[PDB]
Amino acid sequence: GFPELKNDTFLRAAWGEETDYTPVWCMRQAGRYLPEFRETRAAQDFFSTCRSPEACCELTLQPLRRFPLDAAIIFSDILVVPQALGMEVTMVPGKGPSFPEPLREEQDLERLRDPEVVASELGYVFQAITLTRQRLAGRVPLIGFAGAPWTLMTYMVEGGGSSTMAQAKRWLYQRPQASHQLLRILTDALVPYLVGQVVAGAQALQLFESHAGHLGPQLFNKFALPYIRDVAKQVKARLREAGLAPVPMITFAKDGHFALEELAQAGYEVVGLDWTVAPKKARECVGKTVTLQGNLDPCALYASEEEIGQLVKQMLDDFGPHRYIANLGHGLYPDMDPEHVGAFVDAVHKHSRLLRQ
Amino acid sequence: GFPELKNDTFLRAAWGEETDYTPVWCMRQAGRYLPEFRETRAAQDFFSTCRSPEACCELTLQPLRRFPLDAAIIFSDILVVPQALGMEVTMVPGKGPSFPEPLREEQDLERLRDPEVVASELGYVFQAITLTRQRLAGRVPLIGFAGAPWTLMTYMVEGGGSSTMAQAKRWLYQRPQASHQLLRILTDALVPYLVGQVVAGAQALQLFESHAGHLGPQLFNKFALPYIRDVAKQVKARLREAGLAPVPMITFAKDGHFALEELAQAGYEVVGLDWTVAPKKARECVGKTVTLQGNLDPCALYASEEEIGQLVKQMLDDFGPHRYIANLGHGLYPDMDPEHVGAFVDAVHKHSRLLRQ
Repeated sequence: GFPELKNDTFLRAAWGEETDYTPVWCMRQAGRYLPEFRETRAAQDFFSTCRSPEACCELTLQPLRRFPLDAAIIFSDILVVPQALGMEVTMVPGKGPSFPEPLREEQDLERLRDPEVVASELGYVFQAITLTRQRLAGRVPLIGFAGAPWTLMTYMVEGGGSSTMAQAKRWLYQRPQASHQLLRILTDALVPYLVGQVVAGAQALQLFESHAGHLGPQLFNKFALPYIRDVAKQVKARLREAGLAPVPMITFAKDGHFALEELAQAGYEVVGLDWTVAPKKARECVGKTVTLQGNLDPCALYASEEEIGQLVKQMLDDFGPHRYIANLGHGLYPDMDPEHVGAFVDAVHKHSRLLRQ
Repeated sequence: GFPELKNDTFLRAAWGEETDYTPVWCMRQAGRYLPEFRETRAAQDFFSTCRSPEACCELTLQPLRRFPLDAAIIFSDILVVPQALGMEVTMVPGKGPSFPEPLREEQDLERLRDPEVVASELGYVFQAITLTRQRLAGRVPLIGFAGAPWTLMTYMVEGGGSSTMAQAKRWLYQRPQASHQLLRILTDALVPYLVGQVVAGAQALQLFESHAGHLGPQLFNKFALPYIRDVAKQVKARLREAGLAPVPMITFAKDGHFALEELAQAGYEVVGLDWTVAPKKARECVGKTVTLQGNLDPCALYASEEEIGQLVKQMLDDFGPHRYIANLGHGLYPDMDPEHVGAFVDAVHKHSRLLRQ
């Protein structure tokens, strides 16, 4: 019972269909690079201006007021899942995302909630999704999301960011059983969470495996890939059994060049790419079935609007007009110019039409 | 006038020749994972126990006393070059490597020394190399090293580590001219420094492009690759003109999967690989001319000695007995077990012989 979708270009491209132009959106489009974002977020702490449906809806809508983006992504945080699982977060302005008491011993898994009860703990996200879907009034599709099991595990074990994931990877090598146990707990929580996002109104889903690069092919296929496959399989099944139509699912593995081939067979309609993988080579790895997403170096936006136009033109030529959704290789950075983001969006639309006409 | 080399396996493998077994060494073999390393380094600050020839020689020799490594690498720091260029470092125990006053404006380049005078500022490194070469008494070859121009630039602009290199990459996009100027200054300083290391006794050289991954193919070919090529070209030329025999040169580009093909044509005998690139695929990218180096996930050493043996066996099978030097995909970590490092070394020797016999 939601408004009928007016612009569905992003969805058609996601399913592999031909479109009049290439649809585009930006990871972190609702982010600190927007002055209005900082003001709204300054209402209260992170997990308060995030637990408010109206606040998330407003943040989600802000970028769409500045740029004709072909999709909106619900504003939230990947860390909401580990939190709903029972872990305490202490979001500070300096460090940012942080778990003061990380998982380090196998025994630490005992403090986690049964993954079956996580969806009920994340009701505020569902409310924000329904509210945003209503307010968007069918302008463009609404993307729902969550972090992949491995990536969520790294935050839970490391306690935050890391340039090596040494503690998390030590778990994989020294505690393989406990690692699989944690990864399964995360999977069993993500499935009902993602299904709930669609029930609440999400029209597409993206699984963020932001810390894929720290693993090599072998560890990835052993600890990340199985669960990435399981998420898509179980979400699709539960949606069908509930009488709902499955939505297109995207798998983004940052620094996951080595896993592109497996990811194209993981049960996702779209495979997101970071900027280090050449578009043509990515096309080779994935095949001709799946849709590819993104890829411009987010830092490319520091260049002039004219230079951004040329970089976008070159990117579109490599990807080709078929099975492609434009985006950056990673999320927008806090110090980027909103005007340069607009130039990126406008360039994709302009050149994608010229590439067709 | 140095001792004649007894075990030259690493050098023969470096030039592409067949060997009785696969030679092996570890990046950071002289590192905090060794108790004896912490004690020696605790003599004074970083740039004091580093400016002492006897101290560096001792640190270089420590790992060789524990393991039958096929090469030794002089103990030093990649940051010695920017320092010799005129930048002040404030090495603290918490943060580690740091420039309190980083380069941020083009005008900041004016405080740097003429690259022609850098080698004279790095005499202590040359003294340590000669001393180590003498004390090694020809047991195994001595590797000299330096950081690549782009990687050195990131430290100079960022002021230290970074997960995005946003400031350094902003220089590439907004200040392309100043970026090329800085990269050229770094190249003109590295050449005489590396040549001096060989004159002092280095038998091989490795250029560390540790921050290659932050750049995509386009930026890499524009700002990193040209200078990487220039270093090898000019070092070889200066060595020949001085009557010395050029030494085998290694190019290590961490997270540089996208540049393996160009790197194999950059004028280096060896191309070092991080653990995310599958050996067979790396072989495809580089060709059949160059020698490949390393690759085991340093974190693999957290696994049991028996498991490490199996992981090593699998790695050697993928690489094959020809044109290969075993090593890790990156430097050893501070919390790793010296006994596990020994197991890595022993496994390479054992399995490489079985792979031949």
